[PDB]
Amino acid sequence: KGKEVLVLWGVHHPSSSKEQQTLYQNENAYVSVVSSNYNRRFIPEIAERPEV
Amino acid sequence: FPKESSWPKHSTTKGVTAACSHAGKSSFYRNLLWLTKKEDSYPKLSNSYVNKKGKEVLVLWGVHHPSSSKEQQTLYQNENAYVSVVSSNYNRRFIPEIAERPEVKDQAGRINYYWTLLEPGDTIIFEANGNLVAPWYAFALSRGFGSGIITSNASM
Amino acid sequence: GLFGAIAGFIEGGWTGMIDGWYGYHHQNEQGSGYAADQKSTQNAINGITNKVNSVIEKMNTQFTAVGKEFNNLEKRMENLNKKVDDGFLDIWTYNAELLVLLENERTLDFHDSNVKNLYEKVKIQLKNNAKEIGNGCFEFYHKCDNECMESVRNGTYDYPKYS
Amino acid sequence: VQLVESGAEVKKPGSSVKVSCKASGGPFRSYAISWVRQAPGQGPEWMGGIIPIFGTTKYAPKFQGRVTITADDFAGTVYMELSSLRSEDTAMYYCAKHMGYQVRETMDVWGKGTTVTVS
Ligand SMILES: *[C@@H]1O[C@H](CO)[C@@H](O[C@@H]2O[C@H](CO)[C@@H](O[C@@H]3O[C@H](CO)[C@@H](O)[C@H](O)[C@@H]3O)[C@H](O)[C@H]2NC(C)=O)[C@H](O)[C@H]1NC(C)=O
Ligand SMILES: *[C@@H]1O[C@H](CO)[C@@H](O[C@@H]2O[C@H](CO)[C@@H](O)[C@H](O)[C@H]2NC(C)=O)[C@H](O)[C@H]1NC(C)=O
Repeated sequence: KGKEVLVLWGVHHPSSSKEQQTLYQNENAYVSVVSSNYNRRFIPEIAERPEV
Repeated sequence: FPKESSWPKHSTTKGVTAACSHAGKSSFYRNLLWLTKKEDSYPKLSNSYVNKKGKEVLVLWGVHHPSSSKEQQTLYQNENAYVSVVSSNYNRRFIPEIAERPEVKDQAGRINYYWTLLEPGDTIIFEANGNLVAPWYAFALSRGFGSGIITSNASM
Repeated sequence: GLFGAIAGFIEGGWTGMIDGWYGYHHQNEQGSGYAADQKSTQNAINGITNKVNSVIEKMNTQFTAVGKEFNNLEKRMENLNKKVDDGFLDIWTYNAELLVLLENERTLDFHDSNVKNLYEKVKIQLKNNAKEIGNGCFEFYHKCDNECMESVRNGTYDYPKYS
Repeated sequence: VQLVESGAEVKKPGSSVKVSCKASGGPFRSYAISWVRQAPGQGPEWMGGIIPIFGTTKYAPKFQGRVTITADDFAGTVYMELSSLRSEDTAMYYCAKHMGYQVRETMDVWGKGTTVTVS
């Protein structure tokens, strides 16, 4: 586009292993977001938090 | 968390060290509690607290990183352990790092200290498979402007 | 001074005049004596207290201000904090010193102006029935008793009666 | 302006007392300040006064060796100290403005009063 581009995304942390199975079918999952000056790997944290 | 009724399945008085010496024998902090396995068993931990005091509450805890896998085995009986501390605006998972470090005060392991603030009506939850130093006393705070912290050698 | 009266053509002060800043000294057959001028002293006191009160009012009270703490990986913010503190201290020190230095000179010129005005007020009254001697002093041609003196020190000296 | 004295005091003979007076407005004033005494059932009595800038103080010949009047300037307060209290220093004490910078006979603003009892 010849200009600066703003991009946004999100990562979901479920509450149990059953929820993870019914949502994504994989137990050990990861996300990799890679740019020319950005780099990160994300791994879910599966725990139970107070409800909001 | 009362000491006499909150931890029936763990050892509440064996958590003393020689890096914290009082009157010549091994000791430990007073507002915290270093839990330890009881007869080769460290069952999963789950505790919660709701703020009903009507004020802000300051909570503090710690996480222990031993020096070897033998130390971890004799302390917590589990090799792969984790801690989860979960609030309504706080969230973190901790995993121990088992490595050997230059000795400071006779210790090759480490302990990391964390704190958080709870709002009125809010809940906080602790869960652990090991390596957790649980809180014992908490503080309900009252704010006010016109105070400070000064460093001074003058007499009182 | 800018007006040439104090340490000028009147070269010294009076330690015998205790109740005012400016005044008269008279001499006739009854006797001698000093006497302060109340209107000039009152106006000067009003002005001086106004100036002091304004100087006090333009500076406000300072409330609680204590320092902060940083670790070994926060040197830039610590340096910025030091910069801000030092800059504000320097600015306020400069302001205070300059204000005092500049107000003192105006205060010293005020009294010189007041003395000169009093001298001119008396001189225009006497005009012709008195000789100017030079040291802020007037010598009468006729006989001036206590009523004459008290009328001179009031502004109601009657020129035609004494020719 | 408004003149406000301190509270009421009760003492026993042989001691001293210190009363105060606070005026509204700027800390520095261009008028003299006097202290007046009035026993129950008699007319007032002038005790002494103080001058704004020259700092001179004047006292009545009766109250010569006992009274001491001082000022603070930056606070706006005037203090009067009376020593060797008898059983006759039991009256009402007033703080009085003067108009000009000299202690003349014309006091145009008075305070409210303060009772000092001796027993
Ligand atoms: C509370 O503060 C005191 C005072 O700082 C601590 O006591 C001091 O701790 C240091 C660190 O271990 C001691 O230094 C070491 O002493 C040994 C014994 O002689 C020596 O061999 C080492 O080379 C090193 O110098 C120090 O002696 C000790 N006492 C004093 C008076 O400084 C104390 O540990 C702190 N904590 C508690 C829980 O008391
Ligand atoms: C001193 O000067 C004042 C100012 O003029 C004189 O005041 C006048 O006094 C007469 C009575 O003597 C009154 O009728 C006038 O109304 C006053 N004038 C003002 C402006 O108030 C005063 O009399 C003079 N003193 C003497 C002794 O002559």
